[PDB]
Amino acid sequence: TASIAQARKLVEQLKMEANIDRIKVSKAAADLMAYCEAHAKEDPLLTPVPASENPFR
Amino acid sequence: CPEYFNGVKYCEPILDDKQRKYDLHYRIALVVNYLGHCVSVAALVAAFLLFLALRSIRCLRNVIHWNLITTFILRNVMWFLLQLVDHEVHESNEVWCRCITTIFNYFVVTNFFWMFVEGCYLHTAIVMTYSTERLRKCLFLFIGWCIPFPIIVAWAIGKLYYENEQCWFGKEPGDLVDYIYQGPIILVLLINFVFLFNIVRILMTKLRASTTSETIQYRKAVKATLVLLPLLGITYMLFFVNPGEDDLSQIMFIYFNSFLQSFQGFFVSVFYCFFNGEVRSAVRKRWHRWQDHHSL
Amino acid sequence: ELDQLRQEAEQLKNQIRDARKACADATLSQITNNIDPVGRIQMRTRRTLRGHLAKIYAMHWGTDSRLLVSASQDGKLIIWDSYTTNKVHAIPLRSSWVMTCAYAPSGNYVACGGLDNICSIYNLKTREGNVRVSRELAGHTGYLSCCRFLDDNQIVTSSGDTTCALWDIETGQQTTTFTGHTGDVMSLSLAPDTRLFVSGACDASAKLWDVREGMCRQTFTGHESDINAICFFPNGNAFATGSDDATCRLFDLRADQELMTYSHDNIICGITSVSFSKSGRLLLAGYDDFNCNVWDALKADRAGVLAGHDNRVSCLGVTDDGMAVATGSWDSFLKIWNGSS
Amino acid sequence: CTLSAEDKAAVERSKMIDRNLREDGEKAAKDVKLLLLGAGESGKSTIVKQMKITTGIVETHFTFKNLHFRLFDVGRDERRKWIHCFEDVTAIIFCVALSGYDQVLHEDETTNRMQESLNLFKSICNNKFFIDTSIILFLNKKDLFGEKIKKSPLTICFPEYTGPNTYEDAAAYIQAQFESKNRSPNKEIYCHMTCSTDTNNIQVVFDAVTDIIIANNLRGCGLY
Amino acid sequence: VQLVESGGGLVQPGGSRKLSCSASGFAFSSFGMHWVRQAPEKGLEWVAYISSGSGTIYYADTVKGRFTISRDDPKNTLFLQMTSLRSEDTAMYYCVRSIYYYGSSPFDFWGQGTTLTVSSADIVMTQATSSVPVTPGESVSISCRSSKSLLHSNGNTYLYWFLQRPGQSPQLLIYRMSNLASGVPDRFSGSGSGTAFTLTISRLEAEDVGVYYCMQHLEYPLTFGAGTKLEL
Amino acid sequence: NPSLSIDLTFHLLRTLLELARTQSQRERAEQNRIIF
Repeated sequence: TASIAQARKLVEQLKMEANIDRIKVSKAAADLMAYCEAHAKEDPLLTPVPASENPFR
Repeated sequence: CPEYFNGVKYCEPILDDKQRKYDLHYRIALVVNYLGHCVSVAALVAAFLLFLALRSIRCLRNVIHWNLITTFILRNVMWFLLQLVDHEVHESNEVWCRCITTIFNYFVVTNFFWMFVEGCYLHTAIVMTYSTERLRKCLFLFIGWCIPFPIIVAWAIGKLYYENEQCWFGKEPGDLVDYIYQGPIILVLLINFVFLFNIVRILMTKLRASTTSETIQYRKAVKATLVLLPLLGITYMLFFVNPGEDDLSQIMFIYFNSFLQSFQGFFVSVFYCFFNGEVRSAVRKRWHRWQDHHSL
Repeated sequence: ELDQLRQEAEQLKNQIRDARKACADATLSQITNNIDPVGRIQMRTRRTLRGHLAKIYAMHWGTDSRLLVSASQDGKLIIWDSYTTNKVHAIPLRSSWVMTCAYAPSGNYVACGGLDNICSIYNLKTREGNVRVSRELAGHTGYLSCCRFLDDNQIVTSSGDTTCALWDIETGQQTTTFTGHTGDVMSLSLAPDTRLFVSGACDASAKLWDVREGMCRQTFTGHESDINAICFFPNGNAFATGSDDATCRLFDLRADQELMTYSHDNIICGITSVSFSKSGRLLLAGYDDFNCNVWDALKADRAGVLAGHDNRVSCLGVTDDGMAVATGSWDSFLKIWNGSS
Repeated sequence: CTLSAEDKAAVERSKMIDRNLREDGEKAAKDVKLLLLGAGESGKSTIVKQMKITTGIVETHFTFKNLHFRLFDVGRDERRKWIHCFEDVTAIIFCVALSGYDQVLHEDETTNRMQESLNLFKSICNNKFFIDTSIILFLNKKDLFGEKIKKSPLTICFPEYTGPNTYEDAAAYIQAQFESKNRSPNKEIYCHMTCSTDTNNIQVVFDAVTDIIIANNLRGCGLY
Repeated sequence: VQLVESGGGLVQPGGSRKLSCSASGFAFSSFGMHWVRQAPEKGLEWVAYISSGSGTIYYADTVKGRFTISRDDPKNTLFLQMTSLRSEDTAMYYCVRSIYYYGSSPFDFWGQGTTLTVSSADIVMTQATSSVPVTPGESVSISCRSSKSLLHSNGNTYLYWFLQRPGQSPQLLIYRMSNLASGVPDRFSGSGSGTAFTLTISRLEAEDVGVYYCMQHLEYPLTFGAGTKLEL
Repeated sequence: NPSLSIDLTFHLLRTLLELARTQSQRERAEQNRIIF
């Protein structure tokens, strides 16, 4: 009775995963673009730091 | 007749030119000796650069190899400096001639001691370990560099007092002060040979059941011996002492030892720097890294 | 009754594939043409940490961007000071095999686990002044692959028996369990708000688990090989997974499908560690060909290369302010890359 | 030298930790690692019971006259992704049972314990990490194989084999089939046949690990 | 954590005395060790320091050449051989443990003390106010001043604030002017510029009566504050 | 009679310097002969 129970559990899991609200790709891509453009000036890896401000140098 | 007239001893002139031997063979030995040293330096400088540019390999093996290459380089430079001496400086003793002879002898003793260091490291690896790697490195560096200083200084002091003539390398009948540094080295090489002999046992005992093909076992033992010989300094032991009286033997002596001595650094440099897999791997990796940096 | 169950499951997976094909109005690579390229990223090694005699397996940065933990095969858990290369702590370990290590956000506790199946949590601030064992967590039947601190009280752990577990360090028992995988779960990456977490396993599928509720919400299957490392995006909407097929993929949570696939024709080597930058424009991937690559996350083109290690890169970490990137590899060196102008 | 007093004391503490790590590495360096990778029905429990006299990795410390062996037992891993940890071992102790050719697997598929052992040994030999490492093979349960071989001919286990049902002949054939699998000249399979009650196993292991260490030294020096 | 001093008494001038400090309940060998002397009517005065592992030894200028500090790590004991004892040596001697690493709290435990009774370049620490009469519930602000700036290039300012309660051991209050010591309630606070520092009490209670010391830890030899007593 | 392999270079140098000194002395004797 373990195989039928595991089958029922996987059916319930696919039921849970199917009934979700999915946002379109364009809107979330725009949101990621906005976040990466807004936070682009505070990134030391993306924009290099002068040696006086840089603590490692 | 005058006794000393225009620097010729005497009116019939007495000249040593009658009691003279074949001269052209020495000159051809000189040409082979210069060519051996020049090609040796041309390989050793490249090995010196390829054992400093590559930081991936830092084990004690490559450190002793790099120090041996360094000692070969410095004794070849001293050899080139020492060669430009004429009969005038050989007759009238000068400071710089004796100084360059002393330094050259120091680098010779240092080279044979670093060969001893190499043999000791190889024995400590193959047979058994007596101490930690840090004390190995300290003891090896100490034997290679600090130990030649008292022997060379004591030899220089004894030579200065007892026999202050002919730029400290003239052999007179009855000289015994030149055995101060030669004496240990002749022992040292023998010790190396004993070490080498032990290696010749350890390989063969391993090569018994390894491969059933007898011919491959003999060829592999020969191939291992012919590459352990130049590194341990057993080449000098190949034709150690030849009586001067014999002529043909003497010519063979001069040409054979002139060929072995001059190209020894060349063999060590080429085979150990290039034929070793690790150095080729490191070079190939750094070439891939350079190509990857250039392409992007 | 297995036949109608398998048919219903195939119908549900067809419905999910249809929904994912319907939601895919446009791709990400098309709309990033207007965006300017990042260009060359020249990074050089600032510090080099050499206190390990064996291969390093993992590392973790502190919240103050000052200290870092590193675990090694010889049985040492060394806590370094990255600026002046001073060893702040060195913890001798019971089991030599330690495959993961984590540093508390408060900075008091350090956990470590491995093949001994026990998660050992050590305390760094005591009246005696000597680090000692504080907690031992033993409730798994597989090897512990990763662990991360939600807080001082609770630690999320991932094991090799296809399970994840939320542990309470005070009581010493499993609060809730996460059993949805079929392969060995290799790595996890917490969200910044500690609400959800993602988990990649050896079934070539990542799951989105909820901490409080304890049930799987989303499943992402786009890899052809085992997933080795995972890194959650900072804003709380995407994540990225690295696999052995020389691909790392950026997945979206709200779109419920993959966004972008970072791959290269000359690279045929596995990915051991992934991490994002502070803004999330640079994707750092530790490949198996002895060097790391800096990918542009919006343009999908190889921006830079970090080539300083002799053996394969095992672990990679970025500070919270994003000042420098520490890389550990199997040649027993921690190298701190940083970029200047 | 432009440092405060606390920074200097921290550097001295770091030097103390460096010396302690150096001493711990010097103590650790003189130990030999052995991997006991085997099947469930292999009879490796008999092997550890002979070497000596818990879900985690079992660790066994047994010392000979001059060398200290440290054996590691793992136990239920389908694909064994943790194998990369055991790259630094000098030898793998791989044990297979001779009595297992009769008994089929629990699944009842057309596979034999010997065939599964051959597949596992082929996966070990073909593994990228284990190309340097050598294998020490122990053929356990000689008595049961010797008894069973009279009743049952060795035809079901090896169809290609066409030989008489002789204990020595068949044992040599099984040893040849196990030695056939490797295609690397670097590693050498050290085969030895064991039993339930034996005391020479420690000697066999000491001789084999000695041979492997000498061969590794010679290969490192470039001679072998 | 227990430190017990012994070897005190009443001596004649010129005599020798071997002092002992018995440590228990902690890792003695990982901690550097300090001798600090307090005169009966004067403030605390540093004597000596030995590092963990005995590699590094520091003495005071006046104390140099007459006192020998040593430590026995397997027996967990600190020794101080004293020779040529003058009249100024009559003091309460304290044994102190201290560990130095990033984030640590040095000078976090003070011994019980033993009684001995005999029959320029240095940074000067100045507390111009010797005493302040206080009432419970108010907010106090005591100041300290150094002759040298205590801001170092790494950003730390090596200033420690101590409390010596009457008839009890000294107690650490503020370490490095930005960190609260373990076990100290959060009503205390420190705030200062490069040369002028201020310890601020909010809602002073009964147990806050005692002497406050400031201390520079910028460079050796250590020099202490003159001490500020709180009157009721 | 002792001609060691390690002392080859000094033996060659002494032989060549002796030959050079014999040639120089013979040319100097021919100059003395033309003087006579």
